[PDB]
Amino acid sequence: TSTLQEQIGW
Amino acid sequence: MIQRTPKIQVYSRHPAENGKSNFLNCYVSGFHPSDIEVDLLKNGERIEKVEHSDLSFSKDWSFYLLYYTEFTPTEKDEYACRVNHVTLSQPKIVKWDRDM
Amino acid sequence: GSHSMRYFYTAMSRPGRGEPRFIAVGYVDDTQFVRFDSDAASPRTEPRAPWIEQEGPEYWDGETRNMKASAQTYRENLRIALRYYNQSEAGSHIIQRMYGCDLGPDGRLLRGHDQSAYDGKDYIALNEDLSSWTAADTAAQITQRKWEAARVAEQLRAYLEGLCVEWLRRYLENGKETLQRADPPKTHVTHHPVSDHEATLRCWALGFYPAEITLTWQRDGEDQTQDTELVETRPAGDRTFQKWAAVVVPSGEEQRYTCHVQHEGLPKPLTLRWEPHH
Repeated sequence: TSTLQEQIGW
Repeated sequence: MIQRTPKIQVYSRHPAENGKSNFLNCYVSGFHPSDIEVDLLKNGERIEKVEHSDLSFSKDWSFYLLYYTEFTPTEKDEYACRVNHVTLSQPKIVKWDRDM
Repeated sequence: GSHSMRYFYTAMSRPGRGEPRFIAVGYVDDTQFVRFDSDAASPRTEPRAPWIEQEGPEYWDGETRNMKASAQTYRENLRIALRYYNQSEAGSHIIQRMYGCDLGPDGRLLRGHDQSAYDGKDYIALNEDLSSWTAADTAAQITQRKWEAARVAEQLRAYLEGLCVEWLRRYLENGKETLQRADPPKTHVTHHPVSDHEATLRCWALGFYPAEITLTWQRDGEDQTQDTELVETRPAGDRTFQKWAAVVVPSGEEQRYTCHVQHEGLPKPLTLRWEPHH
C-alpha cells in the first residue's frame, strides 16, 4: 500500500 | 492556549476585471480545533453552493481550508468572508479588497 | 530537485454528535492527490490529482481498507488518550499525525518523518535515525514504551526506506509534467497612496508552483525586514499559489525601494521597482 499499513495503538 | 484563532484572507484567483468571470477565495488557516464555519457574502447575503478544500494542517498542527465559488466582480458589488470559530466571540467579517 | 510525500491524519471525537470522524489526505510536494473521509456515506480513498487516476482497483481497494482500519485505530487511540490525561468522555479532542519521506536530488531517501499530536500539541515523534522516539510529555512516554516494546520504529523505517520512496518516485514519474516542472511567479509592483505624504508599495507574486518562495523589500540595497508586511502564501485554487509583500514609504522615496523575488521557477532572481509608466 502507498499508506502505512501498520496498526499499533497508543 | 490549545485553541488558536484563524487567519483570514479574501482574494480572487485571477486579477479582478469588472464583468469577467473569476473565482472568489476565502483562505482560513492557523486555527485549532478544526470545527469552523465559513461563508462567502455578496452585499451581506450568503452565497450558496460554495465549495471547500479537504481538511489539512501545517507543520505546527494548525488547520487550513480554502473556500471558493465562481463569481463575477463589479464596481458596485461588495464581497466578503464571514468566519465563526470557538475562539471568536462573534463572527468575523473580512471585506474583499481587490488590492490585497 | 528534492521532493516529498506526506500523509496527514485528523481524528476528532464528537461526543453526543456521533462517532469520531477520521480524515486523511496525501500530498506529493504541494499537490494533494488522495483524500478519505469517514463521514462520507460510502467512505473510500478518492483521487484528487489527475496523475493518480491511472492506478488500479487493487490500489484504491487497498488504500480504502487501510484507511478504514486507521479510522478504527484512531477511534481507540482517542479513548486511550482520555485515560493518560484523565479527561472526561464529554469533551471533544483531536489526534493528528503526519508521516512521509523526503527525497534528495539523487532520488534517494533523505529524511523520514512520523509525528503525532494531541489537541494540537506535540505528542510523540520518530527521530531522524528512524530507530528511536521523542516523547513530549509523560503520557506520550507511556506510548513510547509500548512502541519500543512492539518494535514500531523498525516497521516505520522499513516503510519509509522502502514503500514510501518507491510510491513517491512512481508518482513523480507519472505526474512529471506537473510535479517536476516549476511554474515561475508572475510579478508586478502596485502603489497605493495612504495620504498625500505616504504610500504603500505592494510586490505581487502570482500563479507559482511550488509554494516555497522568497519576497523581500529593499531600500537602497538594504533589506527592510522589520517594516515589511508579508502575507501567508495562499492557494489560488488552481494548484498554484500567491503571495505579496508590502512596505509603507514616504511620498517621493518610492524609487529607492526594490522588490526581490526568489523562486525555483526563475532562472535568475528578480528585482522590481514601481513603474507607473510601464
